[PDB]
Amino acid sequence: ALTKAEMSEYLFDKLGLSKRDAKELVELFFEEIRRALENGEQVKLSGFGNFDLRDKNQRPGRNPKTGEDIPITARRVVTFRPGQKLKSRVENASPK
Amino acid sequence: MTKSELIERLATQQSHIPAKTVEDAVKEMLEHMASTLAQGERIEIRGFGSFSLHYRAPRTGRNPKTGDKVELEGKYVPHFKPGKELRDRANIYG
DNA sequence: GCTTATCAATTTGTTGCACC
DNA sequence: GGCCAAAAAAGCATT
DNA sequence: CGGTGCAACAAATTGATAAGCAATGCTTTTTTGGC
Repeated sequence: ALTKAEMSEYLFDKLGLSKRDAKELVELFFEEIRRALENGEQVKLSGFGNFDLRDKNQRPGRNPKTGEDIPITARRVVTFRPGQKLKSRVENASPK
Repeated sequence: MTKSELIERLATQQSHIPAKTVEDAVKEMLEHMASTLAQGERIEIRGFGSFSLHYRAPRTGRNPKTGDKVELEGKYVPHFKPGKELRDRANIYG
């Protein structure tokens, strides 16, 4: 799996950034996205996808193991809608 | 917030890192994520989420406008799963 | 229209990555 | 940075 | 740089309700490269 460490190393190798800055940058990129999202704003990254917020009303759920009917509480969740560009690049992938 | 807006916001707060560098980095980071998924490998950023690949079996779909059938090949689609920190920070409701 | 995802609670095996 | 025309990408219809 | 511990990760249960999508032309936004 790709990690922040791998991302930093990549920024270092490709852009010649100091390992300090590469590290901070990766961290910031993700943080900025979180900031927008927690702030109710949609994030649209052209060529990748959109991170949208959906408000879900309470609905019936259950403790899977037992069967005890428990409600899934109302909540605001973050979803990702991959764009056509990303989707095409991935359609013919083969899990490594 | 678009890609460019994300870049501007980062540059702004990181006065010590050159704006051009920030732009290049964001672009590079995204391309890296993209190619990773294109290679069939997953992405896992603790506190943000993970991107995995989901399989879709071949099927006889329809062109929704005309109704004609279309033979669809099996394939892979990206799937994002928000991590704990992101879920919690996003959820405004209890 | 039909397919796929969302989620409950809980246990168990794995890992990103902060912190030394 | 701004502005601009052109191209790429996405948004919409409905998806 | 590298060792380490642990919260955050993954997976697995069932079933009612929510969300997403096959094609593709036209419209709208966003990126791009030059000034």
